[PDB]
Amino acid sequence: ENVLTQSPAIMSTSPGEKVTMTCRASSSVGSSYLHWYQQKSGASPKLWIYSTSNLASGVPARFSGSGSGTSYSLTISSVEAEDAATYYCQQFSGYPLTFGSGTKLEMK
Amino acid sequence: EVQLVESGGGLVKPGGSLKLSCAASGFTFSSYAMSWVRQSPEKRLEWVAEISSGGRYIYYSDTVTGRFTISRDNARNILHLEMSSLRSEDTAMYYCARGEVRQRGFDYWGQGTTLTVS
Amino acid sequence: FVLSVAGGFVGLGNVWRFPYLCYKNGGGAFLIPYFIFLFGSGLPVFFLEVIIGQYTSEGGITCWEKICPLFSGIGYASIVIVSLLNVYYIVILAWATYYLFHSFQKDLPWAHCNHSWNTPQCMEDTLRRNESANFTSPVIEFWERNVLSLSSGIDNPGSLKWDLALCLLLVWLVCFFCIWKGVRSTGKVVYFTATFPFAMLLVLLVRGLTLPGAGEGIKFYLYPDISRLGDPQVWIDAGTQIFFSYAICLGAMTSLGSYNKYKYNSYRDCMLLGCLNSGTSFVSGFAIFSILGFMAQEQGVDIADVAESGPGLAFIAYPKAVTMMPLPTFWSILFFIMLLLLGLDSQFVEVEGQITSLVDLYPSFLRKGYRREIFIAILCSISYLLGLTMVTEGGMYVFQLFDYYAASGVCLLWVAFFECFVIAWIYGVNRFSEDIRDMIGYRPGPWMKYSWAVITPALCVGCFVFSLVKYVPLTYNKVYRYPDWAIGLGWGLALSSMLCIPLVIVILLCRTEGPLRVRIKYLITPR
Ligand SMILES: O=C(O)CC1=NCN=C1
Ligand SMILES: [Cl-]
Ligand code: NA
Ligand code: NA
Repeated sequence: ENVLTQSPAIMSTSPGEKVTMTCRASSSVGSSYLHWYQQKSGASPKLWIYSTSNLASGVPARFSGSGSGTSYSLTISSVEAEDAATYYCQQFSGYPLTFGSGTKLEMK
Repeated sequence: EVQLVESGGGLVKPGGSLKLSCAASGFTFSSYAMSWVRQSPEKRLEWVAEISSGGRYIYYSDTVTGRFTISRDNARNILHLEMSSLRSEDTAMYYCARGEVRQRGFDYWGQGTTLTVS
Repeated sequence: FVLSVAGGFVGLGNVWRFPYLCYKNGGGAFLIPYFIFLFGSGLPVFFLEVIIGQYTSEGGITCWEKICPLFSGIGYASIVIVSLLNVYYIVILAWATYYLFHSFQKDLPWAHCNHSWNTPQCMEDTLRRNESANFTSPVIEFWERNVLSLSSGIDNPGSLKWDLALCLLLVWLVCFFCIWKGVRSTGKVVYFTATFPFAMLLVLLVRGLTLPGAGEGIKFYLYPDISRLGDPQVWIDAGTQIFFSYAICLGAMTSLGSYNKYKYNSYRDCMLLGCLNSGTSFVSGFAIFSILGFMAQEQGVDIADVAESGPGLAFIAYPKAVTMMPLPTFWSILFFIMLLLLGLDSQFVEVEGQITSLVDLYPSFLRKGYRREIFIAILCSISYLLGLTMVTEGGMYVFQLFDYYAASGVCLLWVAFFECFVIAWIYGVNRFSEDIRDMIGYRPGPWMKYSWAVITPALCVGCFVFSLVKYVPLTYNKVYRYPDWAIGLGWGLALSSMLCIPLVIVILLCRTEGPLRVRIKYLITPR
């Protein structure tokens, strides 16, 4: 498998503060083939960032991604109150598709 | 409106068999490659098995390769996932996810069928 | 992949073929079916053959065993097309070598008039406006009287012309000694062999466009209001120029199919390469038609009658532009080395594709090593001895017969229509797009799907029956009509590829046992 080690899950972000999280892949992902997902409190996950740079429908422009090959990141310009969720990066290249660990971006 | 509706959740014995039913509507189901993505009770999301647009190209995860069977019904737009030899570390929340473009990913997800193994 | 393919079909079809095919069909009116075929057919069939090669573990003939084995002879049609293409393509390189060898002297042979091959109907181009129309420029007359030594018809071959046979033997020795007896362009692709062609084309463009009277040449190039689209030679000429410049009814791209990874994103690469080829053809068209505008403004004749409406336009207008360029010996040397480089890369790719398809057709029937070396020499010898019939005095006539009928006529429309029809209506656009989703990642959109389904079959059958209900004969340089036996020979050349598909259909139906519906059902299921 492609083991996607991610940022530490529990981090407390004050509202209106620029925070970011990483996503380290064990193998090389083609950077058009790695996506970021957002799962809210007890709801289903939804696609948030696809091909590590773009944004899905309904995703605010405060979200952005960077990185290629091995290290991938998600960058939030200013965290608002609708951001208390858990984020999973997900490579899509290798036929054993693997999601990352959790990143429960909580509040203070 | 694209909405994936899953069913078939419940409690089963270890080594038992259960069959899920992701009923889909709002898109041409025959032209979109389905997938099943489970979520462990500690909320570590894990992909299980995908199936292509026509159902000919079927992939599974390495953990559930030899005992999970994904199938489709394009006539009435229901996605299935057969399970057998269901062990203890397979209790999860199983989502069906529409991922056809590999550059887009699972852009539409379903609800959860809480599967418990006792 | 891209490095051996960006030279693989960006070759003499863009700097030599599209020029005179645009010139023969009125210039502006050629670009309308050119772009119609390019967008509705050419990039769809480009992606189609690339994915047919990539999906199947093999390529060429036996790629139609994993995709509809009943129509297995699209590969055989591709073999016939690439064989005839190798023959007449290498005699283009023979003429380019003959131009290069005559360039090494300080005064170019096509620069002035006082030469041994020039008739008394010759004056220099700067004197034709002063003398008051049955007179020949030195470039056209050097071409037709020293390079071609052009005779009075295809029925009078004269004699086998000396030193063009030696130039053809030279390019065939280069091809035989740099395809399997050695290595192709491997480390020389960087900074040369791929950007020196485009730098030379840019130099020719910035020379031709700055020539006086080039604006009327660009007007001839880009105004459709002549050679109206009611005569079908424009449509079929543009469609075969698309399917020729892409090598896309050839089996070469299917041969450089299987030499790709299975999960390789080969859609953006194919659109980038196709747009690069179309831009190369279009920019070289600007260059050569600016030169022809200069030639017509200098000679005082019309643009459509200033040079050869046939396969001499890159060997008349481009040497003329070299003549009106500072230090013409140096630039003729670089230009004909450039033509040799494009033609040699494309011929290496085509002969490698033909050899790869023929050894995938017969694995271990010809033993690799000892008998693999013999087969390249046998193929080069056979195509050289069938290339010596274009070397003779009536050699342009046989060459134009090949160039209009053998590998760039109704054979290409037949193979393109049958590939798109087989995939779309037997293999299924849905099932094929499922395979594409497995490999590339995404199902191709309504452009590719509706092009393989409707647009490219409709274009190919429409132009095929349009060139038959309103039939026009093959004429060379708008003055020489071909005889009935030459038209029959050209139609036999075309039918040697088009009748590869019904012959294998009746062979596979005869060799299989059972009722006809069950036989067809068994033969169209992929293996
Ligand atoms: O267009 C070209 O000159 C390159 C080529 N086309 C077909 N085979 C080789
Ligand atoms: Cl072209
Ligand atoms: Na080339
Ligand atoms: Na070309």
